Amino acid sequence: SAPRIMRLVAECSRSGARAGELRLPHGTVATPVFMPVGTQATMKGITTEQLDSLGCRICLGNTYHLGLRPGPELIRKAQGLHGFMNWPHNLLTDSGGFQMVSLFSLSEVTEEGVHFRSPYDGEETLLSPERSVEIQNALGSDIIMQLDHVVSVTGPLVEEAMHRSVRWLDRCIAAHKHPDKQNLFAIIQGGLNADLRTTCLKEMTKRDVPGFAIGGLSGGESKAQFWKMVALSTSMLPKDKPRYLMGVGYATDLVVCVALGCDMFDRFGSALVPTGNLQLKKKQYAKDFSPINPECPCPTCQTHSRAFLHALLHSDNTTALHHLTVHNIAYQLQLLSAVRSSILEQRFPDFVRNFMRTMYGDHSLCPAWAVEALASVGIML
Amino acid sequence: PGCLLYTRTGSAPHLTHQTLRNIHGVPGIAQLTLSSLAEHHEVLAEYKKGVGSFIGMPESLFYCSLHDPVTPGPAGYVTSKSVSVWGFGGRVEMTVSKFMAIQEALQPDWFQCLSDGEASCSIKRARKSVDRSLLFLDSCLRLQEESEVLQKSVIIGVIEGGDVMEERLRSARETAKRPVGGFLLDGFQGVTETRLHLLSSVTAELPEDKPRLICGVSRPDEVLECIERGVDLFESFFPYQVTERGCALTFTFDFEINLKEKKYQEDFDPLVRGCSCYCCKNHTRAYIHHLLMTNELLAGVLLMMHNFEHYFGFFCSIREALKN
RNA sequence: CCUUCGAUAGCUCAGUUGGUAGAGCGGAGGACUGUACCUUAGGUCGCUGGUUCGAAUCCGGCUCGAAGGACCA
Ligand SMILES: Nc1nc2cc[nH]c2c(=O)[nH]1
Repeated sequence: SAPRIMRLVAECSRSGARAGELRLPHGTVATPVFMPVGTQATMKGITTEQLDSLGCRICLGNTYHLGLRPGPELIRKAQGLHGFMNWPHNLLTDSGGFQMVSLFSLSEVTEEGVHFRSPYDGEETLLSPERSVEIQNALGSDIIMQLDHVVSVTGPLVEEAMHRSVRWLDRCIAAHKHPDKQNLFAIIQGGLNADLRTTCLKEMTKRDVPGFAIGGLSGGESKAQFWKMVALSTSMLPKDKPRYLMGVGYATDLVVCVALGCDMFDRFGSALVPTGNLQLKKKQYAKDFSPINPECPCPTCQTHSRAFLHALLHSDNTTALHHLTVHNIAYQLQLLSAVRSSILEQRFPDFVRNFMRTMYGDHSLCPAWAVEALASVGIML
Repeated sequence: PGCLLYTRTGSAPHLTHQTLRNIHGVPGIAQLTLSSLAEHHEVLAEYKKGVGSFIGMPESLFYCSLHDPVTPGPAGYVTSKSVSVWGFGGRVEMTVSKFMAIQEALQPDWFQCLSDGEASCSIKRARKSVDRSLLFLDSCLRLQEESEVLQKSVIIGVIEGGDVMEERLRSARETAKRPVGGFLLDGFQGVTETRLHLLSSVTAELPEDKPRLICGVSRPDEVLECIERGVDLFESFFPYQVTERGCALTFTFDFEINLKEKKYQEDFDPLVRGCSCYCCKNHTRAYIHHLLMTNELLAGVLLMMHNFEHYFGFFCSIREALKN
């Protein structure tokens, strides 16, 4: 009976949406919450102060990406990832697996672990669950994740993946001696079917891991079966434990998943507006001198305009890419704040109707999955 | 002396407005390459209230220079009724009146007049070149006296002639007599001793009531030699070149290192000890080395901050040096 | 007044051994749903006239030029 990391004082009446607090060794995070990926944030050039200025609390990392370079031993020597990319808040490290890097760049999978490679030909290694939890102990993060077997993918391979995930969770629990310094999450697998998924959920609710996470969905995901799986998973789990979700970044996906009980969600040049995605490469409003959103409190709207960034977008590319990406992250943070504030005001059916009609015009033009899930949980549009 | 904040298309390279506010020592006057401001002239022609409010920096004064010194130009391509601008726009038939419309839309505080005669990159051909470079200033002064806000805008003169002694001397002598705000030295791209004593004589020939400018010279020792030879203002395209090749400047103002060597991946010290830039304040040199290995867009920003901070601190140091 | 050469995407040029057009810097459309970008448009190749199946490529001349002797200093 481990102490619960999640507390809740919020209960919707017409729906089962939730909003609460998570305690982590660098702060308290309000559920639901969005998490920018640290790899793309470092790729798109937003510094520490610009990302902290919007009010973010959780960033992201990968076991593979730091394991290849600058080396797990150098990171462990410097107590790396919190003093390295200089993230003052908490961070969640993804353990990695069969991501977009796959057998074209991966290697043979054996029982002890999965073999990882690199463009560096001498950098091929074997990522074992003990090896992965050793690396993630060297990273010194705030929420660690057990090593996953990602599927997109159906068949007995997913059953082997979920059974092997049970065994690897056993190996990960028996491996490291940090249940209190860091929190270990458990990836619920199951692919697109519910029976092996259901017995998998039962299996690690027998295990006393403090966190549960739905994985292996985004990439080939149909949203109706997506929300059905989210609903059955959130119904199965106890209400005092958080429910991480993978691969949810769009606004309607996020808010309707909040209506089902989720708490976690996680090339530049396109802004995010309350009416949707507004690609700022557009020459159709290259003469517009208004801000991107008159209500957005991001510095890009309040100091700059649309014509200026339209000019800056490719000329001095890095600065305008910075502007666009910080606007996107500010929009996502404000959307989460709006959803949580509306739920705490017990207005959430009215609020979902309101912004549904706002960024969709009318209830008739909305996608069927959002209306269907909101009607199932008990909200009429 | 003085420096110009080198801006590519409005803002500094790799720096946003908040990150420009992070930089210490940014001058109140910002250089604008006129080549990057071709379509910007149209946008400001139907924006009708200045470029400072347009880019989000109305509290700062502005300067428009035709030549981006990163891409200065060949041994000669300039004409004697037009100046091609290297960058993104303004090649064919840029008249003096086109420059008048451009400066009416931009409304700059200062602006550089046009030029010809890049052969320094004989006598009679240089006479023709200098006479045309006076024709430019005459046209600018004739078309500048009309509008009130343009009357609030200030002409900056251009000195030409080439490597020839007497022709550049008479260029200074016969270009000084016009009622102009300031002066520019052109055709001095690298450096020889010939251009050095040509500069020494020509800035001696000009009156001492006007500022002197130059183009294509930003490396610090040529900056010191042009300061002792008579130039007041300089561009700032050298730290952009330092950051573009992936290096970081190290010389103490009061040279450079390539981080792609493997010797710095263990050190916990910043690039410059005691540096007050953002990169030296929070990050370490090992991370800069690491992200230069993987080639992402963030170390360009951090290095670019560090190079601007170092380079404008060098200008602050040389302003305070001649002050004492 | 005379001798030689240049005028090409919005910008620098290649292409000039004649094949109507590419590269880069700049634009535009999409993907970003746990990261070791993709796709695409734009240029009457300064004007005038000529040769040629055909010009950016070659030229008389003009404009804007550049070098040099300069009809003038
Ligand atoms: N943690 C985690 N990340 C990803 C990224 C793609 N799929 C997955 C998954 O199943 N789990």
